[PDB]
Formats: sequence, C-alpha cells, structure tokens
Amino acid sequence: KVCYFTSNGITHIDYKDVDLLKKFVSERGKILPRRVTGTNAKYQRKLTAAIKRARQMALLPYVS
Amino acid sequence: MRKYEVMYIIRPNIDEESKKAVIERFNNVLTSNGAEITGTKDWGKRRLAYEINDFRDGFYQIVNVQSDAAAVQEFDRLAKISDDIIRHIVVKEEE
Amino acid sequence: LIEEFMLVANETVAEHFHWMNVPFIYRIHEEPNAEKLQKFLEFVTTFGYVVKGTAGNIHPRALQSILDAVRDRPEETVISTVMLRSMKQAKYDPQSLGHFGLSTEFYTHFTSPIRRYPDLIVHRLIRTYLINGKVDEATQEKWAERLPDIAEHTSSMERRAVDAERETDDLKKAEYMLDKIGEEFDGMISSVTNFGMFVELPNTIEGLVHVSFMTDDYYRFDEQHFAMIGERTGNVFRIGDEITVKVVDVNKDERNIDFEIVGM
Amino acid sequence: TQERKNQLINEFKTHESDTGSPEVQIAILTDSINNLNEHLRTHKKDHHSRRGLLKMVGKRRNLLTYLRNKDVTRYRELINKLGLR
Amino acid sequence: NIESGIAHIRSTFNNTIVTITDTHGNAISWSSAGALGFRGSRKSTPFAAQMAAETAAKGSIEHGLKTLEVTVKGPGSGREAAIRALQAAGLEVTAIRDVTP
RNA sequence: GAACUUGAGUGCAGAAGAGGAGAGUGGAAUUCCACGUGUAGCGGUGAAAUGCGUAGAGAUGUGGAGGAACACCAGUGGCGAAGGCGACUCUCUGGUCUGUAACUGACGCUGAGGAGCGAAAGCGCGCCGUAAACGAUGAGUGCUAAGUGUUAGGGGGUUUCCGCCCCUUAGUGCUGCAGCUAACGCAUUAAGCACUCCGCCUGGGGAGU
RNA sequence: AAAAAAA
Repeated sequence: KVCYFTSNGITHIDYKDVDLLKKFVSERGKILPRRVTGTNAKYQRKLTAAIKRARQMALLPYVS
Repeated sequence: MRKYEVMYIIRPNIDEESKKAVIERFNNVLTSNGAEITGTKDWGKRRLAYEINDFRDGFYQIVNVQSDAAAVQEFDRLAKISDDIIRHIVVKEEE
Repeated sequence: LIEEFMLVANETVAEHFHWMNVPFIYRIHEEPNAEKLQKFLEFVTTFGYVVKGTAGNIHPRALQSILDAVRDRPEETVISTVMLRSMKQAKYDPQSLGHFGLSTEFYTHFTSPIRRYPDLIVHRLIRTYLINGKVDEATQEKWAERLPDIAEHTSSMERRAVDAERETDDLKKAEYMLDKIGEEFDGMISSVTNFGMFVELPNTIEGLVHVSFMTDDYYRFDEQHFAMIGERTGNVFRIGDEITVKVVDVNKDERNIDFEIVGM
Repeated sequence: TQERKNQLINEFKTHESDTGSPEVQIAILTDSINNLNEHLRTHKKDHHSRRGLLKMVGKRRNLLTYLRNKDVTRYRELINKLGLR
Repeated sequence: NIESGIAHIRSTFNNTIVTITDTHGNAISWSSAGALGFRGSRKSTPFAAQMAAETAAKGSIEHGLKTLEVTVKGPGSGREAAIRALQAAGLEVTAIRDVTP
C-alpha cells in the first residue's frame, strides 16, 4: 500500500515510458483506481494524463 | 522561446529513402520557422496499440525542440496535411 | 531451496523407475475437472483476466500466467482460491499419470519415509530392484498386486490427516477469537453466498457476514459475478473487496465466527 | 514576461531597491491591463478573463488616487509618463 | 480461404446472435439461438448461446478459419459461454472486445 | 504636518487546479442513406401475440446522419463570484495557496444606485434574465476547549531518503466544550463573544392580484 | 470450503 512514484522518487511521469504506464492500466486497458494501486493523489493525476496522452498516441489501448 | 516535445508516427509502408526525406522535411519545417532541434530520437517501427488509417505498425519520431508557437503550429498544420505522418502530438515540456 | 532439492530428487527417482518398467508407486495429480475449470474460466473473465485454452485441454502454464497477472492485487487471494477449487487433489497411484501441479510426467514421494508410508515403500522397491537386483517376474507380480490397495489406502489416510489437521486449526482459530468479540478488523471478501459473504482477516482467520447483519438494504446474490447487490442503495460487495468488519459472535464448539459490516 | 516587467520596474522605480511604490505597481498593472485588453478584443466572450481586468483596473485606480492624494506632483508625472486620462 | 476473423457476439436478454467475419467485416457465417430452434426463455440461456457459437464457428471452419478476434455486444448471459464455445470449436481467440454502444 | 509596519499590495522563490476563451485532434457510439457481406431469422417476455422477414433481414462492414457527449481515472477530490467546469494537444488569458520579507507605507472595508455576468423557460440563434440562481444561513475583521480525516504547501526531528514523528499555513469533513438556542441545533467552516457597512422582515388571507 | 509442496 505505497505509491510507486513517492517510493522511487519519480517526480515526472512520462507518457512515452509505456512499460511504466502499463502497470497502471487494467488488462482490458481501463485506468486502475488509486485505491487499488495505492498511488498518491497528486501522481494519480499525473499518471492519468500520461496514460491519456499515451492512449492518444496509440502507445496504449483504450480497450484491450 | 520554450521547450516542446514533438512526437509523430510515420506510416509503416515506406522505404528508408522516403522515411529520411520525411524526417528531413519536418526537421526542416521546424528549423525553418525559427526552431532549434535539441534532440531527435527514433523509436523505429512499433506495433500501434490500435489500427490507425489501416496500419497496425508505424515509425515513431520524437523531436525535442525550442521554438515559438509559430514553429510548432506550422509543424502541426503540415503534419495534419501530410499523408506520411499518420498521427502526432506536440507537447510542452513541463518545467 | 530445500523444496526444490526435494522436488528434483523425487522427479529423478520417479523417472528412473518409469524407464525401469517395474511395479512402482507414483504421486500423481490428474488434469482438473472440466466443469469446475470451465466455471473458474468464467469467474476470472469477470475481473478482466482472459485465458488462452479450453477447459478440456489446459496446460499448467496457462494457469500460471493468471497467478502472475493477479500478483499483488486485491483479487489475488480469491482467484487463487477459486483456481484451487477447480484443481483435483493429488493421490498415490501405481501408474505414472503425471503431476499437473508440477507440470511433470514423472513424480513420486521419496524424501520423507519417517512420516509417509508411500516413501517407505519407494525405499523398499529401490532396495528390492536396484540394490538386491530382484527384477524377477514373481517379485514384480507380488508388488503389482499390493500397490493398488496400498496407494488407495495411503491416499485415504492423507486426506483423513488433512481434514483433521484443518479441523483443529479452525477450532483453535475460533478459540483465539473468543476474546476479540467487539473488535474491528480490516479484511477481504473471500467468498460470496446467497446467505452472506465470508471475510478473511490478515492472519487467515475467516468469518461470516450473515445477510441478516446487512441491515442497510435488501441484498440479492449475483452468482455470475460473485457479489451481493443492494436493491435500493446499489452497494455492491464483491469477492476480493477489502472491508472493515467487527466481531459479533464466535462459537468455539461449532467453530463459527460471525462478522458485521462497519465500512467499505 | 519577466524581462519586460524588470524593464518596467527599472524605468519607474523611485530608488534602487523599489518595486513597491505605486509608481511601479501602477506601471505594471497598466501593462497587464493593456496586454489583457488586447486579449479581450479577440476573446470578447472570455468573461472570466474580463472579470480579472476589472479588478486590475480597480487596483490601479486606487493606486493612482492613493498617489494623487499623497503627492500630486508624482501623480502628475506618472499619469503623463504612462499616458493615463 | 481466410484464416483470421472477427466473431461478433450480440447477446441480448432475448437472444444470442453470432456472426463471424473476415478482418474487413465481410460475413463468413452466422448462427443464433432462434436459428437453432430455441424458443422463448431458451434463446436467452447460455447453453443456446454456446450452441449458437459452435454452429457459427463450424460454418467458419469450412471457410478455413483458425484465429478469431471476438466482439461482444449487449447485456445477455451468452457472451461467456459463447466465447468458450469458439475456443472449444477449435478457433483460438486472440482478444475479446466489449463494444456495447 | 512627521514617524512606523502589524492590515493592504508589489517584488523574489515555490505549489496545485474539469478557471475561462480559441483552434485543432483522438477514440468512441449514435442511426441518415446507399452499397458490399449476409441467408433466416428477428422480435415481446410467466409465453404467444404485440409484431417481424427471407422482396436476404436480425446481423457485418463500407460511404456517413454530422448532431450530442467524452466512460475508466472520478474522491462530500479540485477549480470558479455565481450560474458552473471532466477526452487530448497547442494558443491567449483570470485567480488562488505556500514561502521569503526585498520594497511601498493604511494605499483598507462595506457598498444604495449603476454596470456586467447570469436555467428552465419564454420563446423570438437573440432578447429574456426570472431562477430550494436558498449549502434555507451578506461581506470584512478580531477574539473564544478539545478529538479525528482529507487537499495543496512550509519547517524541524530522526531518517541516507523512502518512511515515520512533530510543529505551522490555507481549504475542505466528521465529532464535540464554552456560549448560544423556542426547541431543534450551532459550536475556530458559529447560528459563540464583538465592531463596521449593506440587503431584508414586522399576523394570515385578499394578492404578487 | 476445497491446491501443491513442506513439516
């Protein structure tokens, strides 16, 4: 029950780092909730954006 | 002028002569409109997460720049027009 | 580490005696029940986990892929648990029918003859066949007659042991929780039923939330999703949701623990 | 921009370390107002923005008037230098 | 002679229809609960969906399919059973996709 | 007249926003219509009609209606004066909070009228503009027990940091003293104790005539 | 409830 990004000290989430984001989507592709991941609020935001950028650029899917 | 990150995907059905021409074209666009290319990755042909314009793969180019809007804006304009670039995004580099 | 060293030895012995083609005792694990595994495959598709394979022809790896996917998720414990409830139990047998769980063709128990009788037999057959060199037809026919009765019996005595062991654990878990009546715990919904839902605590103590104690709404069980759904409130308690419970009643004799929902 | 603002400060400032004088602040606001007004010529419907304007404009007025009552001299000077009617 | 395809499963409360197409959405084959002569409640049930998937699938295997993408529409109970019936008919499922409007 | 920095603001450093206005762009579905697949369904529902059709349709693409919205994330989270604001990117722009204390030196508060923003409707996109536009609770400032949660910050302690611990700021929550209250309740997010200014009321009906 | 395995 700890934040990835507060643990590992990661200030900047990147949309391009597909692997990293892939942790935080469901198998279907849906964004995983904060309560499941344990993410910090702040980052949950950052993370959401990135995935949203990602998905736009076809890096990630909207519906796997 | 302020830092942006352009990414874009080139259609997968081109040879490396054509591809280079694309890159040089669009690199020429930016620097023509007062941009300076600080970085230029090439992620190479990836599988797309879904099928864009009937292609399941594409060549990603990631240009860092520093420029005025005008530059980026011109790029975006042309990027849209072009059939070689299938999708793109410009993004500001958050401070 | 030791486990692995006991496994490879066990696998080594079994393979040796398979190729020797003499009467021998194996430790088999047959392919799971196709009906039970089918339902399990349905169950995991509700959480989003899609499996490559049909229930009649599933390779162990395909099951392993799931257990990898759910690792460090809330839904781990239960999908794990429901997978288990799709597996067959492992038994002793004279035939080498393989061991599904270990994904191997040859397996026996060799490495604990002090506490298991099939291991003590494996040793006697080793002594008989390898050490003494007694691979005669009469020696084989003697053992081929007796192993089926041994294998069936010992397999029964194992199951007996497990059932009793567990029955004492549940009793002493119930004895532990007598003084915890009124205390709140965080737990996870391990199983959902038409009458209520089971919640496992962090120390693997399991207790029931009876639908009577769910006073906030009329809850209807959904069997397909594994969930109790409130009609009015629209509260949904599913398998693998974490909830906070309070200890209401514990019966030591019956080995019952009863919980009420404090919060989700 | 911050360079533009530093210009402004250097232009109006009453002494070396001064950024708090009406002068300064009026200077700044004034530009902001100006820049913003231009924004609203194009973005006529951007009401919200319009609101901040008013508050800007107001701030000014108070500062001018503060000044005009403190030291009319400085106030005359200023309004000429900024071109404020 | 096409190998890859989509299996469009429209599982309603009343019925299950199963169309199989090529990648360009041209119709190879189909079945439905009511095409197999189920009537009323029975068309709704997952057993009819299962059997509808098989019959759609067996028709596709004649046309020489191997791999499927699957799409699911509608709230019905058939999708789970129907999908398994596409795996059980032989055709490997690449990815299942809920495309409920 | 003169002096000051505590209020007010500007600097400088830092923080988070579905704040607003443009311009694209990503996916969705929608059914507008035609056409390529399609081959007998389909369609209610206790089950039969109700209907629906082989004139190849339910169904599946392809041209699209071309109009509305953007799931998961999403939280009595955040932002906004209110109405309100949730796809993504860029363009322009408003505000807020924290910290510093460098600067200005009371520059403040409220505010009738006025001006602007501002649902259904009303309807003729424009006027309209009235809104449980009533968390049933003007604004500002100071003072007056505690307990616990969350949002964005600041400092110190260990702690390598992560983590914990503590203190502080701003906001949002629950719980509860003093007091207040007709009771209900409120209780540092006051409906407590005060001062400033504004709005408003003085039986019901008639009559919002 | 319900699997190996270990013990």
